[PDB]
This record gives sequence, structure tokens and C-alpha cells, in this order.
Amino acid sequence: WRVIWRQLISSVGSQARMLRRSMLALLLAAFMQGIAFACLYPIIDALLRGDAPQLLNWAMAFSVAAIVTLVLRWYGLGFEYRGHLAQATHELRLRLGEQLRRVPLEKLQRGRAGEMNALLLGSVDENLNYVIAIANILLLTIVTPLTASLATLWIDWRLGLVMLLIFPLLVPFYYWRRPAMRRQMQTLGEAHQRLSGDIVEFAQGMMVLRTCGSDADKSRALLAHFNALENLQTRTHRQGAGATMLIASVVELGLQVVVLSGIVWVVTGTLNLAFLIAAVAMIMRFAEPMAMFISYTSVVELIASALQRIEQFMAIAPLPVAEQSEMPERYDIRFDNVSYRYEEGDGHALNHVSLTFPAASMSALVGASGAGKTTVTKLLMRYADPQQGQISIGGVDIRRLTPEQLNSLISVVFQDVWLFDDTLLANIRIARPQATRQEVEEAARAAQCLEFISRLPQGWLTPMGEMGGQLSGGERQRISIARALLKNAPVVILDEPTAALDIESELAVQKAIDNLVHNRTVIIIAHRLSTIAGAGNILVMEEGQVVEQGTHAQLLSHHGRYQALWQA
Amino acid sequence: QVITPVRRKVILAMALAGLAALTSLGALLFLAWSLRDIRATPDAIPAWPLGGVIGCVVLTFVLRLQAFNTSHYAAFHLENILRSRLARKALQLPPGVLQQMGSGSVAKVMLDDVKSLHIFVADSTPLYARAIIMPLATIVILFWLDWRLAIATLGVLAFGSVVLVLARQRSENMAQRYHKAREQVSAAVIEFVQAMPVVRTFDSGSTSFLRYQRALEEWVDVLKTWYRKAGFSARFSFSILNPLPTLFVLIWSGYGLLHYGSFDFIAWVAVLLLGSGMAEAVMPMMMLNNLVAQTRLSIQRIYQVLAMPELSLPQSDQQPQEASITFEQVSFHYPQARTGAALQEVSFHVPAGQIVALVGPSGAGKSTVARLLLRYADPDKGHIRIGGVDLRDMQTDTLMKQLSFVFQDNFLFADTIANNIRLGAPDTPLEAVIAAARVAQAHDFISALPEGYNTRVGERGVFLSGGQRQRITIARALLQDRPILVLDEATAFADPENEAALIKALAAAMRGRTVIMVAHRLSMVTQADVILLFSDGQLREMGNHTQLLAQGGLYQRLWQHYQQA
Repeated sequence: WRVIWRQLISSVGSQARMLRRSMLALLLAAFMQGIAFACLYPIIDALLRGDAPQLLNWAMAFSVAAIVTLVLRWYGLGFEYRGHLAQATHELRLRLGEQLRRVPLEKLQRGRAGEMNALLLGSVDENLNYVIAIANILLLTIVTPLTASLATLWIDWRLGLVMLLIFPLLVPFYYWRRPAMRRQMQTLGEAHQRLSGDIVEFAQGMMVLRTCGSDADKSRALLAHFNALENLQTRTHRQGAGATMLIASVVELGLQVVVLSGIVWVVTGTLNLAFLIAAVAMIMRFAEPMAMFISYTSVVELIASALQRIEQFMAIAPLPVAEQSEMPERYDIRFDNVSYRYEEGDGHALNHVSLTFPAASMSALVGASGAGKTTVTKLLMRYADPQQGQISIGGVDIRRLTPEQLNSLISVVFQDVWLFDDTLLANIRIARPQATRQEVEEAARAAQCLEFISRLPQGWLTPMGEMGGQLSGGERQRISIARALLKNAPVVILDEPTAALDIESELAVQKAIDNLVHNRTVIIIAHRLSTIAGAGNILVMEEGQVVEQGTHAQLLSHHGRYQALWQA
Repeated sequence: QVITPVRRKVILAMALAGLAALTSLGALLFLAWSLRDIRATPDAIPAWPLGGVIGCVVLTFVLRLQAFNTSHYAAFHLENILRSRLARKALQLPPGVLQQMGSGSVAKVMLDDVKSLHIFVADSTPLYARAIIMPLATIVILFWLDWRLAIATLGVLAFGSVVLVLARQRSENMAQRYHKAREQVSAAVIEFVQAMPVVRTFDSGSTSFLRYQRALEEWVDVLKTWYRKAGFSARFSFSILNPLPTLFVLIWSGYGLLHYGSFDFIAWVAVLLLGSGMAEAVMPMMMLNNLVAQTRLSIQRIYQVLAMPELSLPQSDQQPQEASITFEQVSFHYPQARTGAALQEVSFHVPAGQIVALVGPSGAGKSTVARLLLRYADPDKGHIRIGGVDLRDMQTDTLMKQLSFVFQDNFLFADTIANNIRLGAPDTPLEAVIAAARVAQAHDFISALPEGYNTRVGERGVFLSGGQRQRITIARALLQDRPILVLDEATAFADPENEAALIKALAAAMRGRTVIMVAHRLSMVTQADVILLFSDGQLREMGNHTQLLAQGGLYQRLWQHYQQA
């Protein structure tokens, strides 16, 4: 069975050899335990009638088998209780971190569920403790009665068939009942998921549901949904329990049926008395690892899903680069016939656009929606390749530049966010990490942030609280302006936060932007009359189709879409 | 012990599984009795003891099945009672302690804690009965069966626990330190995976990845030394719960008793079964202790959730009341963030029928008035006489009736026609519903959506929601009458169509209402009756827009700031 084993040996790392040595040690430990029960056959055969020489012979052979089994089980769990699992999950997390580094950014930027997924791997990678815990229990459950049963096939042959029949009717029949088992768990689960959807709808809009009026209709609807879930759970659980209790008592009914078959073959056939007592011992020995194995049959589902999610995530390939021998001295971003279809939620987010942003001062744009206005800025860092088109920067395609040169060429100024409330020297250092302190003091006063630096305590090495507590919208935006001012990127995308920042800090933010726009291309989307009229080459987009080029004057005197939106 | 839960059904299930374990011991003892009857005389098949064996097996299975059914019914009923009590507590929860504090925590608790309680009860009551009744009855039966070899099987069980407890002389000292290193790496992976979509627009990601790597390589040196502390103890406990040490003690006491006085053989095999049962009964004790610890954790979480809010002081008694909106001496702080005073003695009358657009500092002393109007919280010093009597006698249905909030985000459900229906009147007056969407000028984009007016928008329908959620909820506010309209922030959606269509929709919304348009721009401030200035919780000026402009105070300064951009 390769499709889980090659994943389990690829998603360990450089500890594959010690994992296979520990798997071999635990397989030999379970087989030698089966041989210890085979040595429990002639010990009972000898002790039925005394026989101190035969009892001493097979008791010292049982001492050898028990000591080899316990020492090999100790060496098998040595894989977990040395540092081999620590270094295994460590190398797996430092492979997944670099996979977070070179994943194309639209795959994690695409969905909130996608970012919550990629958030989860570094913390859900802790199940390898469970995958070394399951190995010993499943190996006991399948190997140990197989060795004892194939030992009975040439010690009296009539207990051998039934004891070889009990456990493949247990665990391979468990993995053949895994269709009906996951049917039971999914008949609970899908009802639990629609109830969880009603619960998260209730939990999000609880304020609107309280202050709206339907806290008698929708609330009692949720409560009747709770009662419906409880009745569905009991109505599934009755047949589930009637089927599942026999699965738990497989070893008990197998023990009593071997009792009856041994008794009828003692009084009808051979002298199988001592071998019957030792087989009665054997099956009650096999009782406990199946009693743990049915307690771990959810953890194997969780581990198989986690290994599928890892080896579905680590198969994500980066963006293709080709023949980087370019130095883009000119910054003339000309999208030509770009038609990028985004997802199943938004369709053709652009449709054959023609964009040119050649100015060393500014070239604004306004668009229709999330498709046509900001997904072109998403395309501008090649987050996704266009399904048809070309992205030039001066004269070179953007799929030719390496992401180091590309991500040092252009820089975005965000909405508000990402300082991590540390020393602000480090944040305007992760502007461009080869910066000295004097470069920070030169490029922080040009963003008009130095007065806020002197206003706060501790000087420049100060923590901003727990999330930027003394920093504000208008002060923490000047950090994101100081980052693009220190980085000195000759192309700046500028998501202007003016709609949130206007009445309190539009003076400081506009002064910082006017310091920023000098001698570099700036692409800005905003709604303020200074930014709507007095920008430069102003673009109008409807679902990713460009109209109303040029400045605001000729588009305004054209009396088209821009005059229509500006007149209100 | 615990009395207030469903104790009758779960104590019945616990005692029933305990009697099932006792009759399984009865089945094993009748098996040894039957083999005594067949070894002392090899004869025909023994009727009474083998009938007792098969009867005790089928009684043990039937009893354990009924214990399973009754324990799972107890778990289902306790899960239902807990979800009902959490829903009825969260329905009556003070909303400022709800959306600002634990927006996603309530669904997290109302899924995870109740699933933990179901799983704990249904999977932990037969474990309780087995691990406290099987190894305390096997000791009685073994002491009855043989005076020696119960001391020997207790010796091979207790040698492991003696060496295990004596191994704590080389002490651990690593619960709190390991737990804080675990919390530290689970913070510094979350910080990384949040910093990864952002820092890639900078340099390629090197400093955040180096911080994440050097926060991994400290937690590895905590985890590895924790393993090299717990290694001998856990490997020795996993080697002592193997049946082979118990088998070794039984066999080499079977040879050690052939010399110095032989115990009989069938008493030896009756020791051989029950001693291995008593030896295996240590592991489910550890499993139920593992479940009891984390269940006590989750029950402490459910009790802090159940004890944190108390009903927001509700009274539905007084009246609906006219002369709609005033304040009276309210100076309320913002809870759980600032221990100061987010208002300072705000006192104003408003005659019903006029528009009071108020402006202040960045929503820090401005939007908290709109939070305090809905009774999201109550003032530490003050009374809010909405009409005659204040919100201590609020008549909590009329707060749903009289006040029509419209906020800056306005979360929607997945039934878009009922997203404008299910605010104030759940029914189907669909001609009036499309008329209210017609006069609010949101009928066009909902007419253009694929699944009619009843479009399943969900959470993935970004095109179906769009930037017109304000137009949907304002049309919903035009559906019902609801005299007080409340705008927390309009025109924060800066789209050009939302620049155009929101103004006519609001002009269709301020008809016959005493609104409070808390707007961030000074757009509709010019067309409003009273313009309040705020500055760090203190109200500064009262009066109209042109009166505040003519007096030339700090409103002149703010309007001159706004005339720049």
C-alpha cells in the first residue's frame, strides 16, 4: 500500500531510515510476542502434569521470547522518545515555511478559507506523535494473533483455524466496514455541519438578530433545529450501537466460540485440554490491542487527511521565470489585451484592457468593482498569470523578472496594516533590511513620522503596545509610507486610505504622499476631489474594460461616464 | 458527586456497565469452574458450568449494550441542554460584550465544548466502570482463589509503578516551561503565516522567515529535552503494560511452586486469566484521566462563558414613548479597552422629526454614542431618556420596534430577499417588499442577480453581496417604519456608484424619521439640523451647520481641514 506509506515516509524528512528501523523493530516485537504465546502452549502442556524439565525448558525459552519482545518494543518506541520525531516535525515545518515563501500569492490570498488552511499546517503538523502511536497498536492487533495463530496450525490444528479467523474478521472487516462506518459518522456529520452553519450565522449576526425582531422566529427555529439534531443523533445511534457493539465484542464472542469448539473437540476428539487453556489465555491477550485499536480508528482518519492535505499543499509550484538577463531602467507599465478570469466567484475580472502608466508623478484609475479595479493591482505583482495577455514594464515582460528584482522594483502602500508592535526601527528596517540607522532617520522624517517618534517614549527602539496601541490610523499609515520611502521603489502602488483617514489625518497623509510621489510612478485609486480631478492620466474601468483615458479635463468635457460620476 | 446535570441516566449507565464488568468476571470464573469439571473428570460436555459461561457472556453483552445506549442518550441530552442554555444565554447577551468581545468565540464554544462534553460522557462512563470495578474485583477473586500468585501478579503490576514513581527523583520540572514554550511557538507560527501575504511585496521574506526559523529552533530544543526527560518513564510504562511481564511472573511462579508445595493447576489457570485482566486494567485508567483533565478544562471554559454575561439588566415593563431622542448626563467609558471616560456628561434634547448629524474624533468619541444608543452597554454615570423614561425601563421589544439601526458593515444572511425581510417583519408582502426596494433604489442590482430576489449569497457570493449591502439594509429600514433611524457610518463605502446611489437612497430614507447620521465626511452635515462636535468624549458645540460656521470656532477649523481635501 504505497499511497499512504510514501507520503508518511516523505512527510518525515531526513529521519526516514530511523523510522523504518523503528517499524522493523516493532514488527519483530509483535511477531516475537506471538512466539511467546506459542511458547505458552507447551508450558501449559507440561504444567498440566508436573514435568519440571519440560517446564524449565519452555520457561527459559519463554524468558528469551519475552525479553526479546520487551527490548525490541523499547527500541521501537525509542524513535519517539529520542529526538527523532522532534527533528522530523521540525524539518517538516521548515519545509512548509519555505513552501509558504514560494507559493504563488493568489493561492493563499484568494480565499479566507485558503488563508485559514495555510495557517493551519504549521500547527496541525503535530499528529506524527499519533502516527508513531498507531503503529505499535495496529501492529500488535494484526501481527501478534497472526503469529500465535500460525503457531497453532501445527500445534493441534483445530484452534488454529478459529483463532486465525477471529482478527481478520475484526480489523480488515473494520476497514471494509469503513464505508458503513463513515456512513454512520457522516450521517451525524453533515447534520452537524448544517447546524454549525446555522450556529455561525447566529453567532455572527447575533447583534442584528437581537436588535431586529426575529429573536422569536429565527431563535426558536435554531432551538427546534437543535432538537431535530438530537433526535437525528439518537435515531442514527440506535442502529449504530446495535451494529457497533458486536465489533467491540469480537474478541469476547471469539473467545467463547473457541471455548465451545475446544470443549466439543476435547470430549469428541483429541487430548486438547492444556492447549485449550492456553488458547483461552491467548485470545484474552489479543483482547487489549483491539480495544485500543478501535479507540484509535478516528486518529487514522485524521492522519490520512492531514497527510493528504500536506502533500496536496507541498505540490504547489511557484511562478515560472525565464531568461532573466534584464535591467528595467524604464517604468512604462502597459497592459495589452489582458483578460484575466479570476475564479468561480468572479468570472472574467478583466477583458482585453489597455493600460499605460508612464508618468513619473501619478497615473490614477477608478473602476467598477473588485473585478476591474484592484485585481489589476493583484496582477501587477504577478500574483496570478493572466489567462491571455502581457504585462510590460518599460520593455520587458514581468514574467521574465525574478521575484527578488520584481519585489524590489515596485512597492505597495497598504490599507492600514502590518506593523507587528515591535521596535519601529525593525519595521522600517523590514522596509529594506540592508538599511543603516541613518537611512531610517532620513526616510522617516520624509514620511512625517519623526514627530510621532519623538512623541512616543523610548525613542526609536520602542514597542507600540500589543498591536500598535499608541499608533493610530494616520500615524500607523505613515509607517507604511515610510517603508515605501525607505525602499525607494521606482514604481509605487498606493492604496490610499483616505476614506478612513480623511478628517483626522488627511493633511499628514497627503503631505507624506506628496513627498512620496516625487520622481517615481504612482498608481492610486481613491475618491477625493483632489485625487479624482487633479491626478494625471485617469482611467475608468467597467468589469475590466478601459474607457475614458487621459486627464480629467478632456474626460469631463467629453460628457461621458466620468462627468456623470463627478456631477453627483 | 455532581447533581445538577442528568445524573440519574448517567449513574444508571455507570452502574449498568459496572455490573456488566462484574458478570464478565463471572463468565471467566465459570470458565475456570467448567475446566475444573472437565479436568477432574474427563467426561461428556458439562451442562451447568458451560451453560453458566454462555449465559454470563450473553448477559454481559446485553448489559454492556444497554449501558452503551443509556450513556449515549445521556450524552445527547446533555449536549442538547448545553446548546439550548448557551443559545438562550447568548440571545440575552449584552451586545457590546458580544461582537467586540468574542465574535467567533461563541460559535467556537457552542461547537467545541459541547462536542467535548458529548464525547466525554459517552466514551468515558464505561471506562469509569471498567477501570474502577474490574481491578478492584479481580483482587478479591484472586485472593479467594490463591493466596500466592495474587501477591505475585500485584507484584508485577506494582513494580512498574514503584520504579515509575521512584523515577520522579530525576524530576521533570517541565509543565509550565514546556507549556509557555508551546504557547510561544504557537504564537510565532501564527505571526509568520499572517506576515507572509504582506512581506512578499517587500524583500523576498527573509527577516520574518528568520524570526520564524529561530522561533522553531528554540521550541525544538524544548521538545527534544522534554522527550529525553519523559523517555524512560513512558517507555517503561508502555513495556510494563505488556502482558509478558505478568505472564513471566505467572509462569516462573508456576515453576517456583512445584517445589515448595504445589497449588493445584485449575486454581493456577483461574489466577492466569484474572491476573492478566487486572494487569491490563491500568491503561483505561490513564485514558479516563486524560479525558477528565481536558474535560475539566472545557467545563471551566463553559462556566466562564456561562458566568460572564448576566442579561444586560432587562426590563420590558414601561411603555412605548414619544418625544423620541435625548441624552441626560451620560459619561460612559469604552469597556474592555480604556479605563477612562469615552464620554463626558453628554446632555442634549432633540425634538422628534429632525436630523442630528454629529462629528468628532475618528470614531473614538463619536461612534460610541451610536453604540450607546442601542444599549450595547449601559452608562456608569447617566440616564438615556429615549422619550420619557430611560433605557433602564427600556421595553426591550420597542427598542426593536422604534430604533432602526443601519451600520457601516451590516452583515447579511444567505436568503437575500429575506435579508431585507427578516429584520422587522417575517412574512411575504412581496409587492410591498419590491416597492420598498424600488423607492430605496436598490431594486436594480438585485433584479440583475441570477437567483431572482431570493439569491443564495452565502459567504462566497462576493458578486451577489457587493458594495450594496448598505443599499440592502437601508431598503430593509424602509420596509418597516421604525421611527428612529440610526446611521453609524454611511458613505464609508467609497465606490463611485456608492458615492452616487447612497445619497438618493438616504434622501429616500430621512422621510419622517428622527435620524442620527453619524457620518465621517461633512457631506450631509450641511443638510442636517443640529451638528454636534465631539473631542475626546466631550461634546464641544451645539447648533446648526451654518451657525457653527458663523461663530467660527473649532468647527471652522475642522471645516477648513475638510476644504483642503
